[PDB]
Amino acid sequence: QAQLQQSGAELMKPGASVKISCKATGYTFSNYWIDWIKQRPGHGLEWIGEILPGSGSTNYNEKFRGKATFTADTSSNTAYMQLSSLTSEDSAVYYCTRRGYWAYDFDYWGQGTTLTVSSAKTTPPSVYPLAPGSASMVTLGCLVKGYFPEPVTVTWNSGSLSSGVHTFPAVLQSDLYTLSSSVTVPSSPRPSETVTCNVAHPASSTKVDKKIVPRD
Amino acid sequence: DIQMTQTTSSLSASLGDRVTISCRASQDINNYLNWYQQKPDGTVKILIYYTSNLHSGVPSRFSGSGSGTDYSLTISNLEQEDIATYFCQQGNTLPRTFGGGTKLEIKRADAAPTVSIFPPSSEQLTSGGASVVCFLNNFYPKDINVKWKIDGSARQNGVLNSWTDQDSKDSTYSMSSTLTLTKDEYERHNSYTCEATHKTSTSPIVKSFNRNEC
Repeated sequence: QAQLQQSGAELMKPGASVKISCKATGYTFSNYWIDWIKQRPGHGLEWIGEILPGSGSTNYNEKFRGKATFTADTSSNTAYMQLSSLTSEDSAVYYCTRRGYWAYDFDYWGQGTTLTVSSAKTTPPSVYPLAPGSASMVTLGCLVKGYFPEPVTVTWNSGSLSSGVHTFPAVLQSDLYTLSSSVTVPSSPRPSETVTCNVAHPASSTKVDKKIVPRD
Repeated sequence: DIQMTQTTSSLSASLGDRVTISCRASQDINNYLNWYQQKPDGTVKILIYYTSNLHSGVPSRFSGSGSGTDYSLTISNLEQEDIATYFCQQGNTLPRTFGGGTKLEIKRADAAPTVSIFPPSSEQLTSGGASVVCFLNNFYPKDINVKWKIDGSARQNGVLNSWTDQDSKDSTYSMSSTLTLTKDEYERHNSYTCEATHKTSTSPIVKSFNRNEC
């Protein structure tokens, strides 16, 4: 199963640089070219450039020119892309792909990395539990407030509960994000049984467990 | 540079239906037009390469025609898993360009949201903050409304919302809303109301709670 393990650094202050990393194992690394695409939340999927791992090669977009530089590495099999003179617009999700020789398509895409240019202090997601208040199916919740940068990982029952679950995108209110997730279950299950939403946040390497308990 | 254009940016369709997404190019492309699929969560996988027609090991209900400037991808039988955004991309000249996209939706029966409001947690109150969460889940169509009435009054301040992409196992949507205030103002009132207005009920589905009741 040829694929590309992605996800370089996600947060660096505006005015500095980073190096999103792209591992491509599942075929011969130096045989095919690699592609770097950009997707800003305004849904524009811009084509950056492309490199051929064996040679030196390259074809940059006369836009990200000087804004991006493609690094080799034949040894470990990992492509790199350093982005400098970073600002608020470089903040986006970057993709690495493989082009298939003969025709110029991107046959295998990585899972892309999310870059966040910003001078904001990382902060632990405060986790409060959402328990029904007015004394079959009941929905409960977890409110993940004030955390930077993205993202967090919200799960119910260490992964055991995955249906009736709903995790809503976050909302930046003022330098901080705040997101919540909901999970519905048959009434019998709770509070007859335990329901815990574990939230993760690598940025602050915080990993919390908050179980919903009756009457708030 | 070559401007790739996709006519409709969004498309709704019922299951079983055939669907044809069209992508146009700034000029002949010698048939160098590919097609991709990006379901939510960013996952993307190709669909067709060279001027449509050609697959990669993907489903057989996907196909595409195209000559010089006008190509187009086609979904024959719509399955409740085809909901995603589809792009096109010419790999003929440089630099390589993509179309604008085309979010595909699966029309399904009009349903009502299941509402649920929640009072501040014991934990956040200790910190001087009062956030009230209300959930409006599994509704269709996506256009719904939410208003907060504190002690029979207005919202507008302290409310942040968040809609979800259409679910892939029941073509439904869900919305979350959050009324925030200083613990101090939370204690200045007794009734807190989440008023949701959709078009499946000629009367807003309502949930709310008071403070001494708890």
